[PDB]
Amino acid sequence: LLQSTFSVHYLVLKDMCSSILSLAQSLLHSLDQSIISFGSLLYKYAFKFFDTYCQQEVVGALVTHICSGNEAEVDTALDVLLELVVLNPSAMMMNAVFVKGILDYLDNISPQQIRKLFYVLSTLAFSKQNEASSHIQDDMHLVIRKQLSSTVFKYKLIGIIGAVTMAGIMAADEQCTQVTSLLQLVHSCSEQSPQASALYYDEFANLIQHEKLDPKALEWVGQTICNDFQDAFVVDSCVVPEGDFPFPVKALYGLEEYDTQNGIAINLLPLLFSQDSPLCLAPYFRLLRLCVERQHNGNLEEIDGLLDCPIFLTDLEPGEKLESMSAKERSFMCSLIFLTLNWFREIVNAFCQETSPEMKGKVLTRLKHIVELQIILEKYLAVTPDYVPPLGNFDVETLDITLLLHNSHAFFRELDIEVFSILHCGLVTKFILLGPPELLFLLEDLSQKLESMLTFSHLQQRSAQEIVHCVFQLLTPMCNHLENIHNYFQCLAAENHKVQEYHIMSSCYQRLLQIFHGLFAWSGFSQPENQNLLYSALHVLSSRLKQGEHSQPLEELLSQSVHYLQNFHQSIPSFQCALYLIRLLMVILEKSQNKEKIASLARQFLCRVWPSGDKEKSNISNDQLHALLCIYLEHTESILKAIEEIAGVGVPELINSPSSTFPTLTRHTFVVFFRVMMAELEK
Amino acid sequence: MDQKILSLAAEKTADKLQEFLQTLREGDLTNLLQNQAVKGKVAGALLRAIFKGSPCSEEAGTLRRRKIYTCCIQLVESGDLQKEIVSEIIGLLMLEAHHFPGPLLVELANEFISAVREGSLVNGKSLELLPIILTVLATKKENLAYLSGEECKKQLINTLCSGRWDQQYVIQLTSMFKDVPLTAEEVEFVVEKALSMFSKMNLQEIPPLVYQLLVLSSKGSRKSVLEGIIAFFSALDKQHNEEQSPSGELRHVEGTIILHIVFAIKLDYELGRELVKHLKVGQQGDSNNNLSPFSIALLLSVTRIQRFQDQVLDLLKTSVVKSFKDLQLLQGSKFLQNLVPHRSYVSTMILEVVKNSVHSWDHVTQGLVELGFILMDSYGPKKVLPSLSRMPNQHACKLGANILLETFKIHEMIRQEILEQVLNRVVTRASSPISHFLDLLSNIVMYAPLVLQNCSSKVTEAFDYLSFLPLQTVQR
DNA sequence: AAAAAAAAAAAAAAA
DNA sequence: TTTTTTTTTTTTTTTT
Repeated sequence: LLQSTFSVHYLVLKDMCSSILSLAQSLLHSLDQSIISFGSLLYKYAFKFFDTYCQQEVVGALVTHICSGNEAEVDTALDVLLELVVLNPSAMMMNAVFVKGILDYLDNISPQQIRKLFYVLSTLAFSKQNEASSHIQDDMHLVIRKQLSSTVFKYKLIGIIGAVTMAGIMAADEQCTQVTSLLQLVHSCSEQSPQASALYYDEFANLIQHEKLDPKALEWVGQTICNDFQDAFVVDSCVVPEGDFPFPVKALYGLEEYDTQNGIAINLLPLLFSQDSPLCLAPYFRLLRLCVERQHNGNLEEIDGLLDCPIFLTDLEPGEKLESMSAKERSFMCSLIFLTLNWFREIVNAFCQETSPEMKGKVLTRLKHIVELQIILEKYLAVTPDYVPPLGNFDVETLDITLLLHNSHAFFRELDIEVFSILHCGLVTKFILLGPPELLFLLEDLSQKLESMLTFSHLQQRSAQEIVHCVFQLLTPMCNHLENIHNYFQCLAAENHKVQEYHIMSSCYQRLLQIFHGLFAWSGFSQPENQNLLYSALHVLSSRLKQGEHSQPLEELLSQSVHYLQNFHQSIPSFQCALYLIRLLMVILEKSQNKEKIASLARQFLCRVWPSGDKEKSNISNDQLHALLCIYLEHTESILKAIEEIAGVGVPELINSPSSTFPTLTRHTFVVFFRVMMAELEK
Repeated sequence: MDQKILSLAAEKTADKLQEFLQTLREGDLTNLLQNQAVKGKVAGALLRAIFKGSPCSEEAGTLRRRKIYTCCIQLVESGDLQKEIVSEIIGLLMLEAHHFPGPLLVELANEFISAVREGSLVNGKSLELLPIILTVLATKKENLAYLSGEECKKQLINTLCSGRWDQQYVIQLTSMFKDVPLTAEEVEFVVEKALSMFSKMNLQEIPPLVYQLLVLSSKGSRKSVLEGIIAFFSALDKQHNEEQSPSGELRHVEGTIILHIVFAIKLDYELGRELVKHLKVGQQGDSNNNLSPFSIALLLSVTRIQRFQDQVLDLLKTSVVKSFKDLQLLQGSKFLQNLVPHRSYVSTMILEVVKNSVHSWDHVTQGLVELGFILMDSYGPKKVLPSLSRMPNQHACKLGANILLETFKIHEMIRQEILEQVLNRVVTRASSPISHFLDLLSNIVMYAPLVLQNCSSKVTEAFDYLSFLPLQTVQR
């Protein structure tokens, strides 16, 4: 409406510019982001349609928003400024002095906005049609140079981010001398804090992976990066190095198809003992990975030795005999296992996209190494809970700074999306005859990624649309096989009636259904562009029974898909996974008489046994039962008659067992059953 | 000669570079001179090599560091280099200047002060090193004696601000002080020396100095900067009035100091409260000499900041009625005429603002129009449908019409904003007395119907409302 | 004996 | 300037 309003009637509106800008400013001070979006559009169109005085008033208004500001208003103003430098940089150049003046007021601004701010300022700066007013280059260089040259890490991060952002925008031979001199300055100021050099490596890596830019500085730097890495950590494979260590130092976790009496091995324990440079291992490998992917176009022919090289570590046997010692050596072990896990995660991030099958076997051995180190590290955290090895992700967690659930997503290096190319492979079973925890790990990651995105540094620079677009390939026709193999496992597990296998596979099932629920509850399907993707997606869910019925109507595909999906309700081991199945069926059946299937399936889950393990009945906790009975009582056609069914079976609890002819009915469950009963009676 | 320094710097530190440093003892000046003659990247390479070859735990290398500091500090100004080597030198010195004791940084800062007193800083790009050094004195917790290093920072700042500054390095000396963590007293010293330096400069190098003062104000001292710029430009306005007994220089300078104070009030809503508190007339009754044609143009421009609009217009309204009360009191009595020497009144100052605004001050004139109609709307008759309710209200309401009639004549764009608002008060009110608006509309028309045939349709749209008016309003 | 769930009271924000 | 409603926190009671 606002687009049509301005684009048609911008001669009626012209003479009343200032009142519009007095309006727009009030619709940026509010909460309720649809209002803020409206205000943003008013500033965009006031800039776009009006004459050269009102453009200047618009830019002045946005600069006042940024500088004076509070968080969301600052973000919105920086978003509008990015649109205004993209749209018409000629009329934005005449208002360069306002935007240059933002640099005197950078204490209010937080570093997620500082990346955007230097993006705006550099995008204004590096147009060759206004080299004569290069004053903003000088002022940007000054504020970079004053930040970079400071002991305080809170300023040094500003300097690093602004510096590499200037560098990245000025990379589309004198210009290359400028970029290399700037980057050498950043390197020199970073070298002497470790986490500062880490943030340099991290942010430079993000700059590579997001913007590919003219690869002249990249091939310039990468010939130094490979050499610096191969003398910084790469040692000849000698078993025991120098130094006095109260720990047997070996070359552990080598893949052993590699010859042992060879070259490349990676030094960890003499590095971290010398600290008390090893903390930058993973981001520096990420940078190396990205520059060689830019050079050899995905080929890592000189870095395949990094995949299988042993690691110079102590004996990482579970030290239960090494108790009564929680001294600094305990933190040494915990930090060591943490650093090698981050290293390993960077390896599996590195070699996941490669298609060579023996290399895929190497990657899978790396994944099983990861899960063994994770269970060892959680054992070491069960030794001492207080000894945090604090190494957050550098974008957001470090400025917050400057048990297993927090460090699972905040501390470790973040897996990439292409790491889920691994689960093309099919499971193998150790008990019945890619292991079950090696699938649990990937699915436990993917569920967290989907809930974070649809309801996390490298992820969120991808749009939600491309995320669900790549999920459509990299989940559904790949995870359907894992679902069917899981169904086949649980059929044999039902026929037979060790425990850790089934216990892991239950959580694997739960995560598969949770991913399915998070996928099919995507609100972007409500918008009229994405239903063709549904005409893909449930079509594949339709294709698991029979093919040949191509170009079908929508509700036919829905009926075929739910008819495929229903049958899993016999193989469901637990309660929460059942809840996820029925909620998935709910949210896919809302696209279309339907209530009969949901009511029957809820009744099937209510009359199912759900056996009497103590933690198993603990997974039939109150809120999950509450949600399930809300679904059942709402989705029955005869609500009061269903209440007579439940109260008719609500009386024989006391007469049989002090446990009913209708299970999930104890004395304890009747609080939940009663509350949902009279609650739905009220509704 | 440099290649052996690079080859010793390649593998390890402080084991061969120090030993080569005790071979060649002198002649690093001409080395770096021929180095900038050939290539500046090689000079940065040698600077990194020397700085890693000369640690600050040992005391032999610190003297080489000091000598190369003085060498680069002199060559960054005196030596006409290319810009990139200048940036690399200043970046390298600013980076490596952390690792020191107290007195070496203290004598570096003393060299800076002694240079900026007398020594011809050929450009003055070395000054960027100066705040970094003082910042390290903020964090140097190694004890000195003469004191704490922060007290040495206080004394060096006091020695810098108390001593003479050169005319060409007052913008750069203020821009430097933006990055030193200062307390209230240091920033008051800096603004006091800088405000002292206004009379000895080009007028066109006063707006950017005001800009650096306004961004540097935000730390402690807002009242001092506002009082200083209002006082200095009020004095200049008065001297220009006596010389009439530069103007496109003085008006285009005040027409850019005024925007700086307005923008700094937008980004900072306490600079505006300091301006309103510092200029308010109604302290108890007495009219202050802080109001002038400059300081009133600044109030009228701050009325387009929407938070200050009612507050500043009400301030100028009470500041006009007080002036007329004072003038009536003096004119009625000779005893007061003997004592009090003849003061300019707010009426004459406002009518000077309207004359001044002709050039480029369009920012002012939309606030002149609002003051005009606030004076007329608030002080027009009602008692016919006495001296105190009548004569300082008759005189304000006729100041209003004078503001709007003189503003109408010269500002060719707020015709149809006066003329459709005069008419809109004549037509629609018609119950309350509106003789003053018919007087003003008669003046506006009679003055130039030649300038009203370019804004005429605002008249012929009030012809359609002529039926519903009372008869005397139609005749009038 | 400890942990989890649910309710009630207090604070804060919007009309 | 005043009142209501929602959200968060804390306590108490029940269960494992």
